Amino acid sequence: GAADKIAIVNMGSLFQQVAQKTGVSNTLENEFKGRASELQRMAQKAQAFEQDRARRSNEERGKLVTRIQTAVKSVANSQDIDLVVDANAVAYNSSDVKDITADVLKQVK
Amino acid sequence: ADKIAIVNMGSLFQQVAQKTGVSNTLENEFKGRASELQRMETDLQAKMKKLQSMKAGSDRTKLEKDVMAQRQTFAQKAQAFEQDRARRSNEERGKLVTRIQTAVKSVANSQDIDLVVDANAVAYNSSDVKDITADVLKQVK
Amino acid sequence: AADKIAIVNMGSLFQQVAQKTGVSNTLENEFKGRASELQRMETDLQAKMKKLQSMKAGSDRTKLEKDVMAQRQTFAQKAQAFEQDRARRSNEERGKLVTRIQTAVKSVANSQDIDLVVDANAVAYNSSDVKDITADVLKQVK
Repeated sequence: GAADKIAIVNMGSLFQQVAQKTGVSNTLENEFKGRASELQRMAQKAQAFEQDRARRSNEERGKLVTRIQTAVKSVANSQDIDLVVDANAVAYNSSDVKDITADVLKQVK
Repeated sequence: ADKIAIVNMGSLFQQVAQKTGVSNTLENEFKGRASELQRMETDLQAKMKKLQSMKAGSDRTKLEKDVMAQRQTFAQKAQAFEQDRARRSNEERGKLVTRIQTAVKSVANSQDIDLVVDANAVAYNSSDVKDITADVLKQVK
Repeated sequence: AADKIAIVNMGSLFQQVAQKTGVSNTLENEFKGRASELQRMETDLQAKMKKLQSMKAGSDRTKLEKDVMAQRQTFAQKAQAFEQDRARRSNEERGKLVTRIQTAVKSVANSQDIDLVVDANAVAYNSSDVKDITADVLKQVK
């Protein structure tokens, strides 16, 4: 079968851990505070910057997600896994359905 | 090969909320501040009705000061409330999502299911993939 | 005995079947009128709340206070009813698209002996021999 061996991965948990360890949200604070700082002082320009933090946080969102997907794929191919279901979509899994979360995290680049 | 089922975890969260009394626990617990608030709101209603029929005077100018004092009493009260019910709502939610999970596991070991996927994540399931929702509600404790 | 699994990208089908159907221009259209009235109602309302802060107290001030209190309650009841009209109409057209797409998902599945179609959303990885049926499903949507 094309889907013989299945696995689950905890995307939300990898997102969180990889964010913490890269600092992205610190970085995104630093990116912006000066422009908040010099505004809580000071306004259609609080909407030109509200739509900058969106576009950027999202952008940082995506880069982390694509780095984690790469990782899922390397671990799934390296262990001959055919499908990696997202954990948040799974209410139960047997041992025949391994959780690869920690293996995946270890490969994130 | 892996045997697979689905569970509707939205159509089940409300069924187990009723079944377990939690839905009504939360009800009983909040009805006091919810009566405090209704009372407070029609008191207002009727004061503002009064203000639509009062002449330029200082009686009216005053009922205006008191009704703009009541309007902030009913707003520190209405989101001390909305926040405390969303936050007990979360706890009651989190606590019984695990009742449900526990029931899902028992049902999956009963029926030899290796993977139970959430319904909202599936677009189609054949008759080889069982919807175990009703079986799960039966097992919830 | 192994169940045959495929994946379908619902968010893509939805946003493609939504375009082709014009539901979104149809909802903007259905509501831009009332949106505009409510906007104009708001800024004319602002103009009054401005001139009230401006006046010396007496006959005209209370007349203005009573005009505003009454417009505020008409506005609030109208914004409310526009929200529940938007929410519900969006809700319905959402459903209509869902149903039409699911019927397509069902026929392609039956036609290819598929047992479980997972939404791509929920899949972090799949081998290339587990089929993405988004395109076949799109072609069959009526």
